[PDB]
Amino acid sequence: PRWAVNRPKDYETGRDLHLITAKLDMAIREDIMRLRRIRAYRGIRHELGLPVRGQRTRSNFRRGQTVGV
Amino acid sequence: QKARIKLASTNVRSLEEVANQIKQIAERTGVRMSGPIPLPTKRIRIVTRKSPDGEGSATFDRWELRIHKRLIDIEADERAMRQIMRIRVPEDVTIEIELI
Amino acid sequence: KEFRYRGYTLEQLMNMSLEELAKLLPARQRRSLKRGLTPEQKKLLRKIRLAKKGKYNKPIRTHCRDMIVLPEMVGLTIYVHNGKEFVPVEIKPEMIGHYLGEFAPTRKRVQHGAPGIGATRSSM
Amino acid sequence: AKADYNKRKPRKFGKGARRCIRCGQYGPIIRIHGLMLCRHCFREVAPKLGFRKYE
Amino acid sequence: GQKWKLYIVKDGKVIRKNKFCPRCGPGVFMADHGDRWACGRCGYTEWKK
Amino acid sequence: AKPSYVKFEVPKELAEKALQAVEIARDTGKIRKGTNETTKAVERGQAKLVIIAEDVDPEEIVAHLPPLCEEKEIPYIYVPSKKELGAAAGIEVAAASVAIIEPGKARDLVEEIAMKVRELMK
RNA sequence: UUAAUUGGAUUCAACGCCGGGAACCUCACCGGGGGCGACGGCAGGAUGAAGGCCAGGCUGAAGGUCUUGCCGGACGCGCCGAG
Ligand SMILES: [Mg+2]
Ligand SMILES: [Mg+2]
Ligand SMILES: [Mg+2]
Ligand SMILES: [Zn+2]
Repeated sequence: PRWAVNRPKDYETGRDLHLITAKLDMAIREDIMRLRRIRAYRGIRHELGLPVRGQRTRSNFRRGQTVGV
Repeated sequence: QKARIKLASTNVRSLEEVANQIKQIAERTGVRMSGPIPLPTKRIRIVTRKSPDGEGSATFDRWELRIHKRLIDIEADERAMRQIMRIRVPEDVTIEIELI
Repeated sequence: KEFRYRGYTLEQLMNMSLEELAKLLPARQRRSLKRGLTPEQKKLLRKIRLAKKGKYNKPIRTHCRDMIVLPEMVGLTIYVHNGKEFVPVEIKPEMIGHYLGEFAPTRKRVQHGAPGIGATRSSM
Repeated sequence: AKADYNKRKPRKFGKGARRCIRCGQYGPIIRIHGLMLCRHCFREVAPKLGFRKYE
Repeated sequence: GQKWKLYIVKDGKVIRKNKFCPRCGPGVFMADHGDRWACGRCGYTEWKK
Repeated sequence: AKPSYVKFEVPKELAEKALQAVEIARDTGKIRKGTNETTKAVERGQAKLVIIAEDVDPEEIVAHLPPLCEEKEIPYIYVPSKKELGAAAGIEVAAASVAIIEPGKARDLVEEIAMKVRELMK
């Protein structure tokens, strides 16, 4: 069925496609790059390495080392 | 050819008084009257925080309002219906009469 | 190396009814278009069509951050409010289907300074 | 018309569509069984309405 | 100031240059756009000659 | 209208019936001042007593009522002074035409003077 | 850190607490735009005060202001008290 594939309604051709391995990776990279080229909010979040789906960032999502006073 | 009488009140004594008066009226005449059936009491519980601010340990009030009910069946006979229709219940009692 | 959105060129998208275009946009945009444009969005669209027809050669500014980008807006420049100033956004074909507000950030990027007094248990 | 710019919009949902009938506060409104009273105001008038603290 | 003129009046004859809005009666006077009868209170798109 | 317009003399009876017949009719009637307001009153016939005073210069907004006199019945009279015209009916200003429509108990002298003015000059 | 990231509470007895799960409202913060002075009296005002508009500019949008010219008849923030 058309609702079981991992790329329904492809952005270029408009067909319902399923991809594996290198093609899948390159399609994902192309999607992110397209977001970045138009300077959309999501693309900027991708560039800075910050959460993209609306999460709070004050408490969790900490990856680093403690700063001293 | 039977009438259904519904009663409700926040006070048990008044409710009992009205039911007993209707029972006396039904006794004073040749007529069968199914005894006053007690329906389950309606309870309204509201729980609230006590403090106006938000400092200190949280403590709560549990306020309650209780509404009692009764059901009475009688056969619609005009000699008996006039006596019951002219009774006045206290202001804190709701009375509803219907014919089935 | 041309542009295609669901197998259709930009010119073919230009001569498409609104209802027909809704079937190619994603679910959120299809629902928003099916429910109709808001009156402020109507005024903005009137100004956009006027500017396209060759009239109104003055900058177009708007408070409408929830407006969806449509194929007829490509090629223009629109100034979208971000809270305090109108920022310029140039509509490219790959912007079709996105809200305007997505291109006008409302917050400034954070560059942290030194933690102050009280920032750690031993600094209080 | 200038008085148009003093007038409020008549909302039907949200915190702005409900005010306490005793003091006018927005916010913590008790909507149970058609009451429209703030938590503050309900505490001090509950005995007058017939409520009791049995437990 | 004063605004009552441009009505053609002679020594004993009176006739108005600006007609009245047909929804109401005479006496009320329109504008002088030339393009259309503004009418002040209701509005019309008729392209007065 | 204006003193600079010889229509006729200043008959004492005319001022007598145009001035001293409105104070007793002010408390039982309606008053509509203003020549812009009255121009409509006179054209449409709303007014019942047109009392036109000789104080308006030039003959610009006054040159409407005398030409329109012969189109309707317009029982009309003139007022010598303007300072007390509002005092007789209205407010403490100078009035130009105080139109009263259907006044209570103000009929006999008004009819007599209106007939005299009709038989005087129209 | 920021244009603003509104404010209260800091041991037990502050920190899923202020019934505080804020898209608008809530809202107190920030950028921008409009409106409001019962009552006493001053300039004023029917030779019409204050107030209200079809159309098109300015504008995020607006008879808010403006342009074009229509409206209505009695109070009067251009001023001092006062609320
Ligand atoms: Mg805080
Ligand atoms: Mg929420
Ligand atoms: Mg808010
Ligand atoms: Zn309250």
